[PDB]
Amino acid sequence: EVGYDDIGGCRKQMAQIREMVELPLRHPQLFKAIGIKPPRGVLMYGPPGTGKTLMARAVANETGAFFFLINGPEVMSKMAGESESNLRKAFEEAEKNAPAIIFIDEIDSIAPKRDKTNGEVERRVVSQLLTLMDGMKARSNVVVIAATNRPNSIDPALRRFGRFDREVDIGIPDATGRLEVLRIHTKNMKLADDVDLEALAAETHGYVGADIASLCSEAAMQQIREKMSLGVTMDNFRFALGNSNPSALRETVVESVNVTWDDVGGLDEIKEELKETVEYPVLHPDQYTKFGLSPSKGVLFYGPPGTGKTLLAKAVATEVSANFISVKGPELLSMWYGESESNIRDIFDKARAAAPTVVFLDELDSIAKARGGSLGDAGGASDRVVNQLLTEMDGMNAKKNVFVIGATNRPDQIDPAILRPGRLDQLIYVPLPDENARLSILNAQLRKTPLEPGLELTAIAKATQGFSGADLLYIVQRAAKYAIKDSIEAHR
Amino acid sequence: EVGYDDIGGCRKQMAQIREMVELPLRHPQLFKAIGIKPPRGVLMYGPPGTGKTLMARAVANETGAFFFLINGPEVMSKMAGESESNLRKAFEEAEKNAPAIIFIDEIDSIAPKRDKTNGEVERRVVSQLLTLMDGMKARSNVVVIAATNRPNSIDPALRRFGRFDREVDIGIPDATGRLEVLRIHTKNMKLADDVDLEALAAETHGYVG
Amino acid sequence: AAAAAAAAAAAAAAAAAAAAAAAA
Ligand SMILES: Nc1ncnc2c1ncn2[C@@H]1O[C@H](COP(=O)(O)OP(=O)(O)O)[C@@H](O)[C@H]1O
Ligand SMILES: Nc1ncnc2c1ncn2[C@@H]1O[C@H](COP(=O)(O)OP(=O)(O)O)[C@@H](O)[C@H]1O
Ligand SMILES: Nc1ncnc2c1ncn2[C@@H]1O[C@H](COP(=O)(O)OP(=O)(O)O)[C@@H](O)[C@H]1O
Ligand code: BEF
Ligand code: BEF
Repeated sequence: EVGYDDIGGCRKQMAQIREMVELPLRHPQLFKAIGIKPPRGVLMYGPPGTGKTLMARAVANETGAFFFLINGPEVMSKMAGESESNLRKAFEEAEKNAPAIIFIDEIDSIAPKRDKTNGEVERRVVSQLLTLMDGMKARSNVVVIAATNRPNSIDPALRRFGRFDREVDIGIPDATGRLEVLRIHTKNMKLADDVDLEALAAETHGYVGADIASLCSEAAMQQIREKMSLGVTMDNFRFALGNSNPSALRETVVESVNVTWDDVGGLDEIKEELKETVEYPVLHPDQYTKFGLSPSKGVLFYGPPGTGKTLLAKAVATEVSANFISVKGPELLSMWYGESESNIRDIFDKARAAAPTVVFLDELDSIAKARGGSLGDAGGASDRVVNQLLTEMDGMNAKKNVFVIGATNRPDQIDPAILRPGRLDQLIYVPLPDENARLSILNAQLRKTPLEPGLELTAIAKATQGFSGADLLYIVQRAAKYAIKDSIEAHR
Repeated sequence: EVGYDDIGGCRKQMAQIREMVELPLRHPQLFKAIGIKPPRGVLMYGPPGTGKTLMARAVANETGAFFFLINGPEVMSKMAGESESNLRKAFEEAEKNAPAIIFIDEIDSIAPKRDKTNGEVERRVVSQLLTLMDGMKARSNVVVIAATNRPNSIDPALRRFGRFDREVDIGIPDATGRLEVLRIHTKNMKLADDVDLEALAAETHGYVG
Repeated sequence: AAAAAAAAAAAAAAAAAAAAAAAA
C-alpha cells in the first residue's frame, strides 16, 4: 500500500480533496436537513503526472471501501460487448458491494467533441456512461474521482447538471510541497550525507511532478559512470540542472544564452524595475495579499531596433526561476482553418498547469496586424487571432504567473485592446544609451576576451553618439576581425 | 555483425545508449539497493540519415539476447481488432523470453498526436501502446528503442515519466566528427597511396552521415 | 484609393476516405 505519505506536504489540495470523497463516505448525517447534495461526481484538472493515479490508490487504503480500478484506454476493441458490457460491470458490481467508489483516467481520446465523430462505435460506447452515472441514485455512496488532463478535449456534455459540476484543481507543490516527494524517494535508495533538500528544491522551480522522480533518478546514473554503500554525491545532482527537461516543456529545446547579469544591459534603473515585478509573485504570495494590489501580468517593450529588446529576453530565460517558452514570432500561425486558432491555444494551455513561467511572444506587429481598417486582409475572417489571445489573457490569472514579453520595434501598429490597464499595467521604453551607459556596452563585450593593455576608452563612447546599442557590436567585430587577419599574415 | 566499431563519430552520444542497455544486462545486481532502475525508454530523433537504424543492429549483435524486430505500420490488418492484439503479441513474446531486446521502428504514424489524427484504427493504436507500456513492470526487460524523425509529431503522453524519458538527438558532426566516419567506411576498402583523409572532411562542411 | 491585392485563401479541409476493416 502507498498510504498517505505518497503525496506529502501538499495539503492545500490534499486536505480539501478528502472533503469530496472521504467526508461524504464517512457519514451521511451532514447532508440531512441541508437541502441539496453537491458532491455527486467531481472533476479534477491540473498538471498531469503529479499522482492522479496514486491518489486513486490513496483513497482505497485510508478509507475502507471496495475499489474497482479502470486503466482507461484498454477497453478500446471492436467487439460489441467487450467495450459495452464491461463498463456496465463497473457500476453494478460496486453497488451491491458498498461503498461504490470508481476511478477512470486518460479520457482524452475517450468521449471527444461531437464534431469529430457521428454514429460510430466510439460514440455509441461513451453515451452509455451518460445514463449510467445518472442511473446510480445511491445517497452519498457513489462518486467519480475521474482524473483527466487537457480540458479543451473533453466535451461539455458531461458538465450539464450534476455529473461533473464540481471542479477541483490540483495545485503546484510550491509551498513546501516539493520537499516531501523527494523525502519518500530517498528512504528506499542510497544517499550520501553531503546534499541538502532545501537547496535542491530552491535552485530549480519548474516542476511537473513526474519530473521530480526523474531528476533524482538521473543522479543515480551519474555515480555509475564515474565508479567503474555507493550513495549519491553532491555533484551528481549538480549535473542534473544542465538537463532539467520537464514533461510540459518538451517542445522548447532551443539554445540558452550564457548570462551572469553583466554581459547585457547598459541601463540599471530600468533593468532592476522589470526584475522586481517578476520576482515578487513567484517567490512568496504574502506580500500581494497584504497590500491588496493586483499583480501586473506581462510587459511591453518598444523603441528603436537594435537597442537590446530581445537580448534582454534571453536574460530572463535562465536567471529568473520561472520557465521560458519562446516562439519565433509569427511561426505560431498555421495554414488550415481551425489549426491557426488552436496553435495559439495549445502553447498557452500546456504551460499554465505548471506555471512558474514567462513567455516571449516576439513580433507583435505580426500578431496585432493593424486591425483598425481590416477590410478582409486575411480573407474569410481569418484575422481572429487578435481576440483569441484576449480570451487566453485575463483568464484564470488568480495567482498564475503569465508574463508575456512583447519585444516590438513599432508601437503604433498594436491595437489598444491589449494596451488597456486590465491586461497590461507596465509600459517601459528603452531609451538611447548616453556616454555613461555606452561604456557598459563595450565592457560587456570586452569581459571574457584576451585583450591588449589599456588604450583610450572613454573617447570611443564620446564619438559614437547618435547610434544604437547594436551599432557598437559592429565596431567591436571589425576590431576583432582585424586581429585575426594579421595573425595569419604573421604566420610564415 | 556490425559491432560498435561500425558506428563512427558521436562519441558524446555513444556513452548514453550503452549505459542504459548493457549495464542493466551485464550487472543486474548493480541496480539493486540504490532504488528503482531509471532507464526505461529512449527516442532517437533528429535528421534521418545520421546512422539511426544501425544502432539497433549494434545492440542486436554485441550482447547475447533475443532480438524481436517491429517495423513501422505492419500490424494493421482486416480483423475484429487485431492491431491492438498483434502489437500486444509483440510485447508478450518479449515477456516470455526475458531478458531480450525489442525494436520498434517508424514512430510517425503508430503514435501520432490525438487531436490532429482522424480514424478509429489509428486512434486506438495510440491508446493501446499507452496502457501496455506503464503496466509492464518486469525487471531485466526489453526496454524499447525507437528510430524516427519529426520529434514534434510525438504525443506528449509518450514522454511523461517512464515511457520515453531519456530522449537523445543524434548531432550533426561539424568539427573532427566526420573524420571517424571516413576511417570506418574506407577500412573495408583498400585505398591507394593518394588520398588524404585529413583533407577530405576538412574541405567539405555540410553532410548528414 | 486602397485596392485589395489579395484574397488570401485560408480554408478547405479536403475529403477523407475510410478504411473498412472486415468482420467475421
Ligand atoms: N509527489 C508526487 N506526486 C505525484 N506523483 C508522483 C510524486 N512522486 C512521484 N510521482 C510519480 O509520478 C507519477 C504520476 O502519474 P499519475 O498522475 O498517477 O498518472 P496519469 O497522469 O498517467 O494518470 C507516478 O508514477 C507517481 O509514482
Ligand atoms: N548591451 C547589450 N545587451 C544586449 N544585447 C546587446 C548588447 N549590445 C549588443 N547587443 C546585441 O544587439 C542585438 C540586439 O538585441 P535586442 O535589442 O534584444 O534584439 P533586436 O535587435 O532583435 O530588437 C543582439 O544581437 C544583442 O546580442
Ligand atoms: N554511425 C554511422 N554514421 C553514419 N552513417 C551511418 C552510421 N551507421 C550507419 N550509417 C549508414 O546508414 C545507412 C543504414 O541506416 P539508415 O539508412 O541511416 O537507417 P534509417 O534511415 O532507418 O535511420 C547506411 O547508408 C549506413 O552506411
Ligand atoms: F527581434 Be526584435 F523583436 F525586432
Ligand atoms: F530506417 Be530509419 F528508422 F528511418
